[PDB]
Amino acid sequence: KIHRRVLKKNPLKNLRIMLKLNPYAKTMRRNTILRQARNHKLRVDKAAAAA
Amino acid sequence: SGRLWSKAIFAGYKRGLRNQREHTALLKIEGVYARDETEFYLGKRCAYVYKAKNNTVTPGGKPNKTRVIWGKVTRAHGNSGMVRAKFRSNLPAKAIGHRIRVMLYPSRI
Amino acid sequence: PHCSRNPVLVRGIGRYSRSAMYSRKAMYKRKYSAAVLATVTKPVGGDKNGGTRVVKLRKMPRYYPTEDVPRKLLSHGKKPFSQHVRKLRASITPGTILIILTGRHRGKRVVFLKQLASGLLLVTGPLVLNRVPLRRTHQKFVIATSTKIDISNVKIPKHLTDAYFKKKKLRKPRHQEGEIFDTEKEKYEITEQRKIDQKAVDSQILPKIKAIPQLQGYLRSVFALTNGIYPHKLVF
Amino acid sequence: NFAELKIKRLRKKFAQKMLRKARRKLIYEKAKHYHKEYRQMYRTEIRMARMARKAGNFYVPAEPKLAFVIRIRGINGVSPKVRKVLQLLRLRQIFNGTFVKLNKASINMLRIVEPYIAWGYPNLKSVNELIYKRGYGKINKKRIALTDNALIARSLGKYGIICMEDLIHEIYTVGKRFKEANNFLWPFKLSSPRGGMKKKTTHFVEGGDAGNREDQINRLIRRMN
Amino acid sequence: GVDIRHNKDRKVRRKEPKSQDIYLRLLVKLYRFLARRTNSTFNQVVLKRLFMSRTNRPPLSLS
Amino acid sequence: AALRPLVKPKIVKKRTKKFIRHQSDRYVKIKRNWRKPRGIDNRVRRRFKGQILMPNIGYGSNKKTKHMLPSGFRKFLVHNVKELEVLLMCNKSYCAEIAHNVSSKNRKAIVERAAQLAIRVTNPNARL
Amino acid sequence: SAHLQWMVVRNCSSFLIKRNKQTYSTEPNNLKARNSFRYNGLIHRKTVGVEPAADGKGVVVVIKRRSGQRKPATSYVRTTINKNARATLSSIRHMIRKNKYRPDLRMAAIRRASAILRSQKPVMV
RNA sequence: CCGUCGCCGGCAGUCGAGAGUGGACGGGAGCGGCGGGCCGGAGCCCCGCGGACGCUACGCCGCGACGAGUAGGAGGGCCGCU
RNA sequence: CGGGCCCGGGGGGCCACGCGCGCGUCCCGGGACGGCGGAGCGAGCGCACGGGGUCGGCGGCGACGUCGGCUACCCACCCGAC
Ligand SMILES: [Mg+2]
Ligand SMILES: [Mg+2]
Ligand SMILES: [Mg+2]
Ligand SMILES: [Mg+2]
Ligand SMILES: [Mg+2]
Ligand SMILES: [Mg+2]
Repeated sequence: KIHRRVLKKNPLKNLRIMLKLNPYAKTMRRNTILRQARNHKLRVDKAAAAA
Repeated sequence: SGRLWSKAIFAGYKRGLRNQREHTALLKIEGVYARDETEFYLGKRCAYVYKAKNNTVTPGGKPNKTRVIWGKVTRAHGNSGMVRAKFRSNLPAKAIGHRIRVMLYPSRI
Repeated sequence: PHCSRNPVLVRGIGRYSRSAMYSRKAMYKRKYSAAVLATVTKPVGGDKNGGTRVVKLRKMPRYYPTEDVPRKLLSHGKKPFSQHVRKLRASITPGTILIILTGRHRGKRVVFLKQLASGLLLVTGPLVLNRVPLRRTHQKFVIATSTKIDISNVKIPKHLTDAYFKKKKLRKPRHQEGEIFDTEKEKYEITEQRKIDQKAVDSQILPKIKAIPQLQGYLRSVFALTNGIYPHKLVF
Repeated sequence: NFAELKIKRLRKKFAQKMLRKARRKLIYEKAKHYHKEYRQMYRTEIRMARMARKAGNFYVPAEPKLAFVIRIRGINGVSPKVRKVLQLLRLRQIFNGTFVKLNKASINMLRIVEPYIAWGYPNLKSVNELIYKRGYGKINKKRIALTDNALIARSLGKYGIICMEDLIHEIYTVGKRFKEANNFLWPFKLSSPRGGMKKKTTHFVEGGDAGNREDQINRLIRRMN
Repeated sequence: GVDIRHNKDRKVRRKEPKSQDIYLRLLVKLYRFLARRTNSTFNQVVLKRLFMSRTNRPPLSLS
Repeated sequence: AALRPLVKPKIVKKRTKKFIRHQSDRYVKIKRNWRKPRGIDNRVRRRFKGQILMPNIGYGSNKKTKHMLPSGFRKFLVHNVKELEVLLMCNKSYCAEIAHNVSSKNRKAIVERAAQLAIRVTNPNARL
Repeated sequence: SAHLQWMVVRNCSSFLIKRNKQTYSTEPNNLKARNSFRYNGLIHRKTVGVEPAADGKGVVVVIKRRSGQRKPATSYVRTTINKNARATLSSIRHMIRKNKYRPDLRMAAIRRASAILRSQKPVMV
């Protein structure tokens, strides 16, 4: 079987290359996307109260 | 009717002091003299239109004797206007200080 | 068949996690334990040609070439052009005025209709204003201005696919040597179907151009650069 | 004969899938554990500093122990004692970072190379981004891109490092098998620093680059890899 | 540029017999196959001794 | 209508000019074909800027387009008809070439044999 | 032996043509005409060759006997197939695949025999 | 992309039937999942008779690092002359 | 917003938690937790940030004037060059 050269892809930019090396990176990512949308919705409630 | 391209000067090639790299040209577009003012032009098609002796074919007409070398504006060069441009074949040095058209094709507006 | 039951946060990441989606699918109770034609027979042409013929379709080739080319590896992307996702520039909403930059109708001011399936923009100039008929035009050869006409409550006919506007071909059935010059088919003629779809759309776009003042003369002029204006300083 | 040889073939492909999903769950939970352990470390430095400011006292942190050296000066006209030290750090070419373990043996030979290297104390983001973007391995003296965890696990696996996340924890929390993990990495190949060097030939604390900029080396790594 | 030395890169070593003896070249093909497809290090010793010069391969007496 | 090669890659030459010998312009006694400049002060040998380039191994062409004619084929030189049939099974990657010595009577027979044997001939108009 | 004879005729042979960066070979029972150990019509205990017929109709399939390896007057048995193009190929395919007679020269015998029939078709201008 | 060096790298498995991180049996005792009338068990390919290329083994294929040079050394020359 | 798989006992979020019997430990007959026990494989669809590019996308032009190709052909300019 010929093993040719695998093109090195950037896991810092390519998501499924990151998940092949770190499967936990998906769980951090869904926790930080949801946490940033929960804090952002919580700061447009402070702005929509003092107005 | 109307001009419909923006007029630019071929200044020179991308160069050091004692070396020049003829594959990249340097253009001065009239009207823009700051690097923040040049983001409009960064993908735009550009042409060097000139005339020669023999007739060549014209796409969309009878054989003229105008010929075109096509290029693209790729990046900015410096702090005052001055984009640099990559042409399909390198510009002849006869063109230095003549007109290069900048075209408004591919648009982002 | 149900929907996906797992909304997307961003592309390639679902919202609900792995064990959370075990229980939204009720997989705790929904689990499972364990478990041509190539030849035909074709009848006799007898008598005493006895027995039917077994004949295969897909016969074996009469001529192999001298050499062949090895087949490719596999790619995991790389869809055909019919399956590309179409993008539309955010400046362009249905009803905007476009400045055509490229064709025979350079400089014209046309009004943007529906976007077609292959990404091309179905545009009309009102033919009574600037002689651009219902055409396609390309997205990146077009400047979107900021002027808008409400094309809501305007009925575009649904037989206006990409196949409606695609050019026609004839040449060249049964002709092998060039002596007989043929001055036919290089003239394009407007069909009656093409000519009344224009009238169906101009009939209901024009009352909204005559609504706002002096948009007509704007849509009759052509765009140009003069000794003043530079396009990075213009506002479109 | 023939039907029994499918069923022995389909059951050995079944054990390999069960073994594969067990190993994916191990490296998942090892990385969830390391995420907790980095919060343990990062929050503790804040709490130890706050409880000293309450009592009117000072908290001196631990003297750091992971450094990241970078050769900044090229290979022309280098004195021989300096030239031998740079090839013990595996800095054979310009812009060729590596991790070193700080102790008195390694600090006194980083002082020999003061004007050739720039170094300091990297943080967790810098050791993540160098391993993922630019980490290659020395696998029977070849330089192999770390595109899969089986490359790490076939070499460092007898030390407990079986995925790229374990390797990052072994470098950053300078563990008992730091030596084998660091030597597994082919030394890094960084580009030219984007935005300039600000006078390469002189020391950092007098306006240049050489020597120990201490945690500002992280600001250099971002614009260099 | 890198700071390495190149004078010992090419390591001097036989990798075929220098003779054109066709019976010797023919059992080099046998033992080169046996050295590849086998874990035996006997065949890897016998292969390289077939490569050697006559003076690196002396006569063994019967006694 | 000509015979087509098997595949036709884009042939990229790393250099299209020849390597002329240093100072072959200044003399008739110096021919243009290359000799390596062995001389203690030679500015070609020492590779100054703006001088004649010296041939080296980095200019070597991609070795799947090497010796390829500009129409996809590779050249094989033939003398008579019976050594034309070694190209019978090299049909779509090698083309025959009748050598210069072959007379007018005999290179008729090479041309029509190769036409009925699907072999492209590079000079099939040579005594006509 | 086929290997021992090959070490003689590998570089020194009257059938061997070495011209510009390529080598050919002109011995009779050689498919592909390449100088190779697998394709060599003289050294193996069993060979296959295909040639055009006496006149320009058909192909002559010649195979090699088991028995008389040192008897060149009777070592080869020659068969003329003059079928259509499709069934002369399934004939050569059966002479190699069904007898297991040297079944590595199989498709090289089909590429040659198909190309030797296309040579016999009447040329059109 | 070209070359060199290294991997004492790979390819004689042209094995479309080759297939093993051990296999067989052969009785002693048993399970599940199969055919229920609680009794019982091998498919040796084929409706297709068929399935690219290769391996001048001094060949072919892969992977990684590397490339200044006088004097001088050494190799290759399908460079040339009689 | 310390640690103890956020020790444990009682009274909205998250989980890469999810067969039964049989033993184990623990907790309050009941549980929870097991890395423990002698017994064979789920199947089919899709989608893809996944072992290096494709289109199942398109247009124009053409024999006595144009198309492409050319270098030890000539000339021109820029840069380099004793
Ligand atoms: Mg004009
Ligand atoms: Mg210096
Ligand atoms: Mg050297
Ligand atoms: Mg000197
Ligand atoms: Mg050298
Ligand atoms: Mg010398």
